[PDB]
Amino acid sequence: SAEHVLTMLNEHEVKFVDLRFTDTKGKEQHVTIPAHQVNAEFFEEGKMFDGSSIGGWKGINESDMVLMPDASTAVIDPFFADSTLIIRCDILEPGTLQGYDRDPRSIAKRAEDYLRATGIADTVLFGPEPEFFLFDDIRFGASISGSHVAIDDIEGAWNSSTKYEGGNKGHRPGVKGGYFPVPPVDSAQDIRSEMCLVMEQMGLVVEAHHHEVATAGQNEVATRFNTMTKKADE
Amino acid sequence: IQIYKYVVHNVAHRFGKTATFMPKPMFGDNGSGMHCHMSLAKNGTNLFSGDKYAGLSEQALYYIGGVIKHAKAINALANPTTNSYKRLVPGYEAPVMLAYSARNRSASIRIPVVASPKARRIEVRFPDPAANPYLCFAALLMAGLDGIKNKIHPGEPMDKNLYDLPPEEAKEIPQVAGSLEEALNALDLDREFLKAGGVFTDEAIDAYIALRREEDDRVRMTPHPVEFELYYSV
Ligand SMILES: Nc1ncnc2c1ncn2[C@@H]1O[C@H](COP(=O)(O)OP(=O)(O)O)[C@@H](O)[C@H]1O
Ligand SMILES: [Mn+2]
Ligand SMILES: [Mn+2]
Repeated sequence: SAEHVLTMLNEHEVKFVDLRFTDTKGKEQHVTIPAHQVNAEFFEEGKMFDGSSIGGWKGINESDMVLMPDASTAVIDPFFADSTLIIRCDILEPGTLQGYDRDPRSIAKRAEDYLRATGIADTVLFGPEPEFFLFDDIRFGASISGSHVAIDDIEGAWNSSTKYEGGNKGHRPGVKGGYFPVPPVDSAQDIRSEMCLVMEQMGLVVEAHHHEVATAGQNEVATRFNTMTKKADE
Repeated sequence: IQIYKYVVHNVAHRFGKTATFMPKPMFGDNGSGMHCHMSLAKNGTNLFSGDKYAGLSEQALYYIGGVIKHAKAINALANPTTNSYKRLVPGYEAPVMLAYSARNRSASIRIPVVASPKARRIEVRFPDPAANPYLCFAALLMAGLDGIKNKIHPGEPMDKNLYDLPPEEAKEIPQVAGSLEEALNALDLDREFLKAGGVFTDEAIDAYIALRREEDDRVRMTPHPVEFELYYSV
């Protein structure tokens, strides 16, 4: 519903609309337009943008493409300072308005279509469990004379010997010893929950959260499955 | 040995270094051992060469039997420090299995394979450089002699493998003491072979044991850095 969107704009006194999409590598991208640029046209014909700018997309001759807002994805950004509404978009070929061969979201939609077409089933269910790390300092580089990477976190077992300004309080998860020691060994309870609350404010449904195995901040937020394309969005 | 240590210590000092004969200064790399090659002789002939195993005399075998019978007590002199036992740990090349062989370097007693019968001898591998020359060598002898006087047969040579796999019959064959206290206690109980000939007196033995128990206590009573890693967050 494009009308639901126009009411969310007034209800939250939205000043901007953040148009989002994903590139081939999987990285979410965005561009912003003032809320006042959202009209009837916007939904039926989308907005134009340069294709040649994204890696692995259009080359030298056929740069221009279409950003098609998917009104079902509207959700408020919980971090931006000024009220802004996020709207995920698909990348369509201009004129034909088909769905770019290289647009990963279009590809995923095509795959859900083909599922229904073969008649094998009518919906696919995906429940991915992404894990991640939370650090304090990450440094790296590479040049002709060398290269390096340095990781640092207050939980890192290696910091058992580190001198700290206000003293080393030393309750850290040892190597492979992160699976569930209660705080203070686990330093990320408050943060894992904020992530949960915020994820839900954004439409996700959280099932659980916990510290993972590795020292130095491995963590996990488990979310409820959903239909394939909606889950990738999630 | 005393001169040897003196030269090592002082040449090192003169070169701007510092030398140590401690048996295991570092966890994770080789310790320092002091293998002892031994053989007996009379009127210029080597009493250890013969037709038995690997070119040995039956006298050599009784000697070996003696060393094996009194190993734990010899340990109190040949491995007189708590540190000594950080070298003698279930490792692959750890000279801890009380057995002989000309190949199996799991065996604390190697039989050098040499051509000239004039050079036939045994190599007791578990001693470390912290050992008192005098007392260590003496205890090795007395154990050997008691092995002879009482025709203590060695049993058969171990040519299989060390402490790990084996692990078949739980591989509980003879082994050297696993701690200084254990070795001191063995020396306490198994002192007869040393008192033979009035070589070692009870007073001497008891005094030695008392000196080392005081050392053993410092280590047993002082918290170890690793204990913090293991139990601070208990
Ligand atoms: N068809 C399905 N029915 C029920 N749950 C499903 C289905 N398909 C996927 N799931 C997903 O199983 C995942 C959750 O549980 P989790 O405790 O993280 O398991 P694990 O111990 O394997 O990491 C969620 O992503 C859940 O929604
Ligand atoms: Mn997990
Ligand atoms: Mn040797």
